[PDB]
Amino acid sequence: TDTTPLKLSNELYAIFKIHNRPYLVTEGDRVILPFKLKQAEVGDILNMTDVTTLGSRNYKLVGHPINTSLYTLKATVVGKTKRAFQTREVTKRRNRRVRHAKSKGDLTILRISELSMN
Amino acid sequence: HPFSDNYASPNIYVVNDVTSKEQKSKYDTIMKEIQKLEDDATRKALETARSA
Amino acid sequence: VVKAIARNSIGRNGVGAFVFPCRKITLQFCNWGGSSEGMRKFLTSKRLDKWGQEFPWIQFEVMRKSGHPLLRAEYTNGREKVICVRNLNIDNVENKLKLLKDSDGDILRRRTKNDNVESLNSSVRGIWSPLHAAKRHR
Amino acid sequence: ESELAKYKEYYQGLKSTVNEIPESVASKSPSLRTLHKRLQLPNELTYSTLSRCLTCPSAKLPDKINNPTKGAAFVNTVPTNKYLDNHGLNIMGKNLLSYHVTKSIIQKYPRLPTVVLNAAVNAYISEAVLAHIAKYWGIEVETTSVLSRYLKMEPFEFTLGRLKFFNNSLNSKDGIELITGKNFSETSALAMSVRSIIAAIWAVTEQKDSQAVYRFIDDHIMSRKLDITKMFQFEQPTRELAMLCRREGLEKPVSKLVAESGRLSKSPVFIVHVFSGEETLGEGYGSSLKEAKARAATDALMKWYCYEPLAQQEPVIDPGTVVV
Amino acid sequence: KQFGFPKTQVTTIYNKTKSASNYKGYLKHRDAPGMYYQPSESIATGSVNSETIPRSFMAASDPRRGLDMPVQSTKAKQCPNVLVGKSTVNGKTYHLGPQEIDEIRKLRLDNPQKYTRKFLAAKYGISPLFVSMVSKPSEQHVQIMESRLQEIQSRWKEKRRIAREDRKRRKLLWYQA
Amino acid sequence: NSSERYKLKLTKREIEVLEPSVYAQSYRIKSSMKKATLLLRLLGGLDVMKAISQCHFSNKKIAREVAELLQKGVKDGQKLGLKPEDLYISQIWTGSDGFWRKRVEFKARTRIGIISHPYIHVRCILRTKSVTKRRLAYEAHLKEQKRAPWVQLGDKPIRGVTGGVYKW
RNA sequence: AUAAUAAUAAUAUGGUAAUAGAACAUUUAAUGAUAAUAUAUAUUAGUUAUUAAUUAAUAUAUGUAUUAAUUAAAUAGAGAA
RNA sequence: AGUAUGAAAAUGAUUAUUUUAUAAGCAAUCAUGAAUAUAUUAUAUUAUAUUAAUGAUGUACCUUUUGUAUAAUGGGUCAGC
Ligand SMILES: [Mg+2]
Ligand SMILES: [Mg+2]
Ligand SMILES: [Mg+2]
Ligand SMILES: [Mg+2]
Ligand SMILES: [Mg+2]
Ligand SMILES: [Mg+2]
Ligand SMILES: [Mg+2]
Ligand SMILES: [Mg+2]
Ligand SMILES: [Mg+2]
Ligand SMILES: [Mg+2]
Ligand SMILES: [Mg+2]
Ligand SMILES: [Mg+2]
Ligand SMILES: [Mg+2]
Ligand SMILES: [Mg+2]
Ligand SMILES: [Mg+2]
Ligand SMILES: [Mg+2]
Repeated sequence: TDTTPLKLSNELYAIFKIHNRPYLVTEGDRVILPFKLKQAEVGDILNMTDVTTLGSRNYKLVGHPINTSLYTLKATVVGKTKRAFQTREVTKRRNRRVRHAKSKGDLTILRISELSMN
Repeated sequence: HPFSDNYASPNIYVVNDVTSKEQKSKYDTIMKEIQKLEDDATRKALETARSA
Repeated sequence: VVKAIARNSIGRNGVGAFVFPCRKITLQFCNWGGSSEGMRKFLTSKRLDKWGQEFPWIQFEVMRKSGHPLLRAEYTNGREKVICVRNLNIDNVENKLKLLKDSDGDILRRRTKNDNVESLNSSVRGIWSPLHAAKRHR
Repeated sequence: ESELAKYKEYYQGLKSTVNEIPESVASKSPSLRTLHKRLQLPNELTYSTLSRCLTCPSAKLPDKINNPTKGAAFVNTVPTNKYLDNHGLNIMGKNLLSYHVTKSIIQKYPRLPTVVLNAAVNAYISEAVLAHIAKYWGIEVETTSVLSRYLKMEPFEFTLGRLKFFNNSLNSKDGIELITGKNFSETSALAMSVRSIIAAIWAVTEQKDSQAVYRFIDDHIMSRKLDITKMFQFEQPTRELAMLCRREGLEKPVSKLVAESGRLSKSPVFIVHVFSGEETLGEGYGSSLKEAKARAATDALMKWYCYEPLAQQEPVIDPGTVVV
Repeated sequence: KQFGFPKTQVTTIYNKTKSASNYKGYLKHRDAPGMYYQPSESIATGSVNSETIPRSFMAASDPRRGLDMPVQSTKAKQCPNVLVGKSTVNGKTYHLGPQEIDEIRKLRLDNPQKYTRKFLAAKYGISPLFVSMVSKPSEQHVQIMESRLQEIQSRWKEKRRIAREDRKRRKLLWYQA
Repeated sequence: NSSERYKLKLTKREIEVLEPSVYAQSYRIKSSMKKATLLLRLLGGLDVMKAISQCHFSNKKIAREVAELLQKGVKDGQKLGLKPEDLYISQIWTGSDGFWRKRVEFKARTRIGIISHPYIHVRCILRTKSVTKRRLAYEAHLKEQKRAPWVQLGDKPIRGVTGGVYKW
């Protein structure tokens, strides 16, 4: 795998997958995972492993996943949080009972700190 | 009755339980005392002026 | 001839040095008031010390007031969460405190489907153009 | 006894602590400790030094205290020691910022125009930006009065931990600012504090790890996003491009239509490329032909200036700005 | 061609002509592991990208010069000239001496209405721009012209003034990049 | 007589209120609110003198009362310091004056209605052409300056979510 | 051998008539710190898996909660007569 | 039908912001441009709030019925009961 053009390029993107959910990122990008991370606390660093695609403007390395040796991709866990609280009402059409389906899903804000060809 | 020393980790602290009323009373006494000090000084200055 | 446009930089907290979002937490309780029992117990019982030991970048203020028991956090962005912990047991209070510390200070917000990444960066590949496409349309 | 006397002795003690910044007292201050932990400052950087960095110069109380009727009262801070403030530190921090940031920018963009470079530098380390950074870190201002503090009966440790300058009480009350100098502005004080911290870090680490300061700066200041492409504003770019081509060993640039669609419409599209020989320099799209031509020239100039070489390359020293 | 990577379109599993916006099809499309050449489907106007910068603007010691990525897709022979000056088509001429210049200057001051820039250009086989560069007119004439322009501007409606402002804003925006 | 500079910060509401105005009010006019509206809509943003003239030559009964009110507001403005040729009617509205006395209308074949007897008041706020109007002209000018132009081939946001994948 | 909180694996969680379990708002009675830096009510914007309460600002009242909490009870919750 | 107080709502007029004169149906929800307002950490390529560009989905509520968008019942609206 001649990974020289990617290595050379100033701009570079990745399409890493957390639980088969793809997230297309550059360095500085701020990923918002739609679940509560249990393993990592806030401040902890995540070394991304299942990286599908690593792309320049005109080239892209692709793997299933790409060799961990070829790249780096460090995210930082920058705040567990939640979505806004919502209460949709559930009811049938001639029935006074109206069940409130309250919802407030969890989020985990990551920040892609490092992304480079090793 | 917690204190800042009680917790033994220096980022933890307990703010001082001084009642608002007591603080107000203290303020009143201090500003009053200042006023008294000032008034006496002014009187003295007036007396000195009268003298010469 | 060339001229500058006065412009300012955008701080990305994570990339260089991570500054921890939660900066200060205030435990507020009442000596009277049965709603403040669990808070009082928490304050008493060696958990707060452990917490402070764990997180020495957060300062932990402990205040007494007449009302309900309060957990107000204070974040780097300047926002302030305040959770009323009325009638909660010790463990519930601790969980609430954990939740607060976890939060990045930002306001809660509805996200649309797949609104995942938030970039300041211009696209690495360009924006599409019909004149510059690989397959020309018809 | 008298409460005035009690207050007076407290004030005197506070003044003495400010003059000293005794190390034990500084250590006791929770806010300082948390700041230290937050920034991951070196262990050699003492807590007294950190307190000092937050202490702005304030030798004598100004004449504007005499009248709150004119919209100012300075009743929060207490006079400082002449030889224990953030002033010397601040200057050193400013110098460091001016050196390192500028150097980093030059490394990134070795042909960047002088004015553009200056603007970029400003963006990275402007006073407002520095103040914002300080706020983010948690450098809070001593807004509370001395008397109020005494009444509450709070320790001097907290005072030491907060930022200390001649902050005008009733600054914008009833929507009335007084427009005082830089020595009474909050933003400026915050900027000084962030520079002072940097200077303190430098002082402690220089002999052991010389580049520790610069990596701290990189982490905090140089980590911030700035698209350099948004900084530029050209005037007659075609002429400038032609001049550049003349200067280098390049053929005269001419603009040519590559592709065209929607001529005789409200919004056409004209793609023109500025060629020098067979090589294209700049690509320019536009609604009009003229616009497209202009855009191609601007693109070419961007490519010239914002060229960023690799770290593996030997240093690129540019041949100055293209003087049209 | 330095690199001999296989080249790929940005491939959907669905019909691209009917469902170009459908991200799902793109997500589905897996391609075999390795290096590829995906030529960008974009103009290189705003890009500071290293794959976009031309070789002449790269430094001599740049490794990127040798690599084949600033692709010369277009050809200058095929493209026609746009808003090109007459000097660029048939070369610049430096023929007029000092005396001729002095005469031109004398003429222009004397009577800019009779001896206008275009007329001077026609006479001496040179550009109106060059005439301007050479010689100032009488400042009175300039003042008159400014006054005329002001009068014309005043003669506008509200709408026209707004349109002119918009045009000016657009022009300013062009030179931003 | 001082070397102290200042900068004033005021809300939109504060700005609005502090501009010189004058607040006319009618007495308990005998009319419907609808009838008042039918006239008062004509006297929207007029100069006070023009409005007064219109009221004088109006066929309606409320008109005279409106004219009188305008005259009173002018007089008040003069007393304050303002000029009558400077004053324009900024706002003029009406309202129910309350205590409308209901009274049954007896109809044929043991039917009824209730006849109310409406009383209203007209209030109006006169503002100055010299200040308020100038201010709003300035605001309009600023807004015009701010306004981003129509660009033909302009940068519109690629609306929709990306979907973790390049489509180009 | 319990309780609270948190993990892991599993199963379950549509619901009229109906049955069962658990809460909250409101008003009164018993007990009851505190205080205009306070309390109550209202508006706006935040916060807590949110009929509820809390934070801040603003407004008006009051030298002040039959207040928090536990019990006892109810003229205890209204788009349907 | 006490006395004070009263930004409780329905309801009327007026002003401001915003949308609206080639577009068709419970008038909402979700997507999504734009405009405006506020914001003593908008550092911004910022955040919230308001607003019928445009797109998609969407047959009031209750009662009574095997079954109701029903052109079956009942309600002019809000306040108190
Ligand atoms: Mg229903
Ligand atoms: Mg049914
Ligand atoms: Mg289809
Ligand atoms: Mg009344
Ligand atoms: Mg009759
Ligand atoms: Mg009627
Ligand atoms: Mg159920
Ligand atoms: Mg009842
Ligand atoms: Mg009701
Ligand atoms: Mg209901
Ligand atoms: Mg239309
Ligand atoms: Mg239809
Ligand atoms: Mg049906
Ligand atoms: Mg019906
Ligand atoms: Mg019908
Ligand atoms: Mg009916």
